[PDB]
Amino acid sequence: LLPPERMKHSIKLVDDQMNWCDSAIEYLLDQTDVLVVGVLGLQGTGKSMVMSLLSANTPEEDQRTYVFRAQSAEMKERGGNQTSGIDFFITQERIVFLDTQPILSPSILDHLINNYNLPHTYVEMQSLQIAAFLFTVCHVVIVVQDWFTDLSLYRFLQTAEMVKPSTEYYPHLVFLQNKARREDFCPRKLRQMHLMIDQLMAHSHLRYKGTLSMLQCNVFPGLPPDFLDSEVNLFLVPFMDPLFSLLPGYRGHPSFQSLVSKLRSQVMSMARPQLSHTILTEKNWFHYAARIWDGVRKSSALAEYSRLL
Amino acid sequence: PVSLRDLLMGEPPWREDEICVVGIFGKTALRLNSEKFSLVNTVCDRQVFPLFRQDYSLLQAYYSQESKVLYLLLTSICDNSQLLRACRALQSGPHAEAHEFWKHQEKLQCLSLLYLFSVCHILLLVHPTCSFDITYDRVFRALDGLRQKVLPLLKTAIKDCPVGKDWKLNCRPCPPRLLFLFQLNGALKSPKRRLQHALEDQIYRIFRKSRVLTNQSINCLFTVPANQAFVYIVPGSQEEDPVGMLLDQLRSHCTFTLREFLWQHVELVLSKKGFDDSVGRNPQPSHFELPTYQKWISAASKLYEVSKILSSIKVLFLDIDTKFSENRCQKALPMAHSAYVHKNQLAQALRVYSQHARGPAFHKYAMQLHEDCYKFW
Ligand SMILES: Nc1ncnc2c1ncn2[C@@H]1O[C@H](COP(=O)(O)OP(=O)(O)OP(=O)(O)O)[C@@H](O)[C@H]1O
Ligand SMILES: [Mg+2]
Repeated sequence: LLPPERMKHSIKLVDDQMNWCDSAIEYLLDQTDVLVVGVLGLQGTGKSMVMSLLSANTPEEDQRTYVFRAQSAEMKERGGNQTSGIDFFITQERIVFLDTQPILSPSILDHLINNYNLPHTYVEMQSLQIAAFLFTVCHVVIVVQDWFTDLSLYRFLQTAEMVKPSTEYYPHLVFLQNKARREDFCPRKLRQMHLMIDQLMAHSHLRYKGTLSMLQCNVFPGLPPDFLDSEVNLFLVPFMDPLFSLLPGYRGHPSFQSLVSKLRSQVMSMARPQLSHTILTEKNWFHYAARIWDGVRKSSALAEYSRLL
Repeated sequence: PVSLRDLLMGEPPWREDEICVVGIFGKTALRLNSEKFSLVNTVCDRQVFPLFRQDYSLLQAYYSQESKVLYLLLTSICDNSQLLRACRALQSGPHAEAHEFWKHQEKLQCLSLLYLFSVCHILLLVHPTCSFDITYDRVFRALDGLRQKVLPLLKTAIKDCPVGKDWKLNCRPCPPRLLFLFQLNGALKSPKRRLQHALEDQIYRIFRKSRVLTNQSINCLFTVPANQAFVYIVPGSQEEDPVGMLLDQLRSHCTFTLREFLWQHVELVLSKKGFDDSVGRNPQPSHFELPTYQKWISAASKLYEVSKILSSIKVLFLDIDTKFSENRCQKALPMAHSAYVHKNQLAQALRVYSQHARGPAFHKYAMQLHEDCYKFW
């Protein structure tokens, strides 16, 4: 009853030029009941840094040991991305993760200028051509943001929720506002978010509510659940940092170590519904993904939407 | 500092004053001290906007006598101070009317923005973070097509005006010079200069390839410099989150520049030198005009009133969503009805309609299938 293998760093599932890499079956098993986690977001929100702290890393570790490489100051000072495609990784608990290429990334577009309507329209297709994949082969999707209320993102998801190939499978969704500040934790503002997210996605058909209640996870101690009309699945993550004089400052929010330990749980404890109509294993999932990918590029809804631009 | 609609109604003490204008717009996060109001109070050196004091798009102004310059702050749904009013109101009082609501507001700012480009010399947009939203490459590319359509209509509304000649031909004082403001957001915290010069290298390449920054400084709706700053990055500051400031002090009691970045551009308009931004293989002449307060409102007032604008507005990213939604639903109507007691059989075909295709207007197009079946038998 020896173990299968052990992963120390991510691999690549999709090439940087939209090409499937079959260098992952050597790490999968033939068992069932697997979880998958996808990610969507802008350029520098902190999506590659979150999937790592949830997969196998911890905050005490250094940024150089993350399974999913993060951004270095060499590029932040000049603008740039570091993901370049879609990654892959598995944990001891047999949970799959999938970091992704940024959504509406100028650095990607800037690189295309130095290398078929226009490069702007092509990039507008890649994201939907990616987001439609995750919405077809994943159980959870973590939508990361650096600030709050970017309508250009909420109006993008529906476009993807109406482009996939095929009662119907609508996966879960999570809204994680990274780089949060003290004001983002006051309850008077907390209810404003849930009110805005629900009205902007009331007809999204995605499962964005009735799960992952940060209100009951001991974040806000004295708040009753009747304070929010509709508690959507939203979470917050902050910015990493004789006796009287040695007191710390009023940060006004829980420590980054605590919150991450809570999200690692709630996400790991999510549901695991059946994607297809066949109880599939970890290996058949891979083959299924290749089937979707080959059906997303040479599709009809995408090409039709491309010409409208 | 009052709304523009309440200002254009009339001046005597500063009717003759050579001035400039500044258009402010863009996105803003959800906070008390917006990134637009604090921009004015920081430049003017005073507390202009006091802290803690059917349509969702408006614009207000302010006149700085100590500097001879006017400001205009577009406040559309893109911001959160107004987006909340919509969601809140929309919570009290479907999938179809909603599309018309969010789309109407998406149009209301488009034309409101146009009005800013035709009466401004300088204008700076904001973004709460670096990595400028690429979506602007389409907004500005589509808006241009809208201007060319209404241009023959706006010149008539300013025909009998004392603006000038060049003004009456293009409806603008001069091809504006767009700027960019980006909050740091806790990033790096020289390093900034390396970032500023990088974004400029991006924006130029991004827009230039879109053919929105052509060689001619007349066809383009907004110019960009060649040997100047062109961008600024607001670093972090303890000013925001005011309650956290006292707590930082309470613990102690118990135990370039922004103006210089905007003044280097305003020094060229007040000095009548103008903006000469045309280096696309051959220079060209760009008109210019330095108006007065009483001379500027004459056009803006007649231009603020302008059915005519609706002709090209309704015709010229919610529109693209209705197209794919109408076609995907229409295309599924034949494969569904043609492939088809009757309540069980007719409902069976309806099950295929869900998997065939849907859209933002698929609930309405399904009536054609139901009525087409109810009429059969
Ligand atoms: N809550 C946070 N507190 C402090 N630093 C953060 C936080 N979230 C993210 N960061 C930092 O922001 C940077 C973002 O790099 P990251 O690897 O997350 O990029 P990314 O989201 O994958 O972007 P891209 O897709 O463009 O490569 C890193 O330096 C990371 O440490
Ligand atoms: Mg990354």
